[PDB]
Amino acid sequence: THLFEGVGVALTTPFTNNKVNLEALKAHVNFLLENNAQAIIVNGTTAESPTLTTDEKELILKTVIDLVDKRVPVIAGTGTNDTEKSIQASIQAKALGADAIMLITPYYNKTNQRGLVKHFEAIADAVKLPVVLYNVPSRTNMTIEPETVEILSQHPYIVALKDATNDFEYLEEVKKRIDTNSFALYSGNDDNVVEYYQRGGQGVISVIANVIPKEFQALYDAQQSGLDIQDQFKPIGTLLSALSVDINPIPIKALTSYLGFGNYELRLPLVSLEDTDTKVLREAYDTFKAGE
Amino acid sequence: THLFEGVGVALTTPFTNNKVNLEALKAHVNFLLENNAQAIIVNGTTAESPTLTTDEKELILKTVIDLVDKRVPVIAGTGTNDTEKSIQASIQAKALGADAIMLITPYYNKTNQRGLVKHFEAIADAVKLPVVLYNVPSRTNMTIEPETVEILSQHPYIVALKDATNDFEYLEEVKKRIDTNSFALYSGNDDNVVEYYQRGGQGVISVIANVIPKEFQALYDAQQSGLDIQDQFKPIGTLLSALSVDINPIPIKALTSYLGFGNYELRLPLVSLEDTDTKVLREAYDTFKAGE
Ligand SMILES: [Cl-]
Ligand SMILES: [Cl-]
Repeated sequence: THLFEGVGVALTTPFTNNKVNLEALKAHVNFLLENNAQAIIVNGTTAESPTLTTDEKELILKTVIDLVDKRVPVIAGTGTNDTEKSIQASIQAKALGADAIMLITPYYNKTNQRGLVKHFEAIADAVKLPVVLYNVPSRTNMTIEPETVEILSQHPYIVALKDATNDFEYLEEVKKRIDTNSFALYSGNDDNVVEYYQRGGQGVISVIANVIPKEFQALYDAQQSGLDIQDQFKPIGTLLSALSVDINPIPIKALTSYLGFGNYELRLPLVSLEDTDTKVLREAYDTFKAGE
Repeated sequence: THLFEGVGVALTTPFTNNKVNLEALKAHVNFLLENNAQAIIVNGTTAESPTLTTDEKELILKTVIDLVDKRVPVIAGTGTNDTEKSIQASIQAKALGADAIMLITPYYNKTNQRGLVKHFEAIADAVKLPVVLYNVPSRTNMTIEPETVEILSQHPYIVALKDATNDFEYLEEVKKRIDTNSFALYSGNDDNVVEYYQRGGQGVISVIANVIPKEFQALYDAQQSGLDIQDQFKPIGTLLSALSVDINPIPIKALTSYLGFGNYELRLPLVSLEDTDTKVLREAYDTFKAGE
């Protein structure tokens, strides 16, 4: 059984005075649950994981696990570019009660495909918990080659790929090598979901679902029920275009804060949008909501 | 007024049974000093900094600082994609006696140009020690735009750039905006030094200088004296082509181990070359040394 199908949320971290705001975190998670999120991915890219302390990550994860209490899978981003540290974090996430972990490829150091196999298999072996691989070449400058995905999919605990390649030839090459019944493919790019779903993907791990979880999940459910969703996607597409103004999560946090979840604060080296851009983006959100 | 000119070494970390081998580290540093290295860059990309523990980094740095004892600048790689942690590491590097620190741009999270300014200035402000910026888009998928280099060069403690863009139009744009007397431009790609020196660069921070420091420094000194160094570079170019077989430092550690510094071991997620490739690269090194 897949961990989930449809829209998983790449959960943001709410800050107030550069401190994780647990009240806002809980309120945000409650909002996502109420609006049909299918999974919560915690301490990932959108959570600003590179700038969180270990104590913050563990606190956030435990808070989300306890609040969700089995309503949807809670998937802990634990992977870094250091295999040993990834092992430690993964084991601790399991101990806290995570349903799965997510492991990005290395970055900055990178590695070759043999190294990817050793890295991911070592962490999967240690944790003995479902593992979602995460491939995002735009951030890592490396990839999980389709042959490598095939090898990894045979590992008993490696069960899915968050595929942010935005490359549909890659998708087809992966599909011909894996079994979709036991190895899920989740888009890691909100922009491509219409085609990703049409081409047999299992869902998405989404940035924009932080603020429009209901509408974004409705897209998946609509196509699952046999609707065409090209027209339904259009206004979401317009909002995603507005969201492209800067590097995620700089823009999305303009919207989570707008909805009352934390202040509009990013931790260095990230920075907030300047006021004019913040206003335009919030107006785009308002326009989207008005148009429904 | 520059920390150094010519060849700085992007120092490797010698491992024996996955433990930093201090005896090999000291032997390697002594070899570099004996063979005209102009600076030693410690705990950078080539050192496998992403997989080293903080205790290991500090031990390595103190060991190098104490051994070198002011013979050449010891430049501590302390920058990460977390500004706060970069501040702590930089302050500690200063306390240990580093002459300068090196700060890569963020990666994985990345940031925008305003974020770069905040990130680098925050660390520079805290450490009050010469700072070498490090731009390597092939590992970070971001850059330090020429206008940003200009802004940063005005900071009293930001004194140089390790430029691994391999973009000579970029170099010319940077040169137009900075004062060469007070802001040094070091190549971060061994392959381009002939053109880099002739376009007015101050040197290189070098991977291949881990094993041929004397020959690589001789290029810089040769061109300094007014000689054209294109033909002199040719055999080094051939060795560099052999070194391109995999992602640094996977190949260079085949050669440092061959010279007796430490075993041929990389820490995960990196892996060693397979035996056939190890043999070919070592043969290329021997061919180069023969050929002198
Ligand atoms: Cl939030
Ligand atoms: Cl070494």
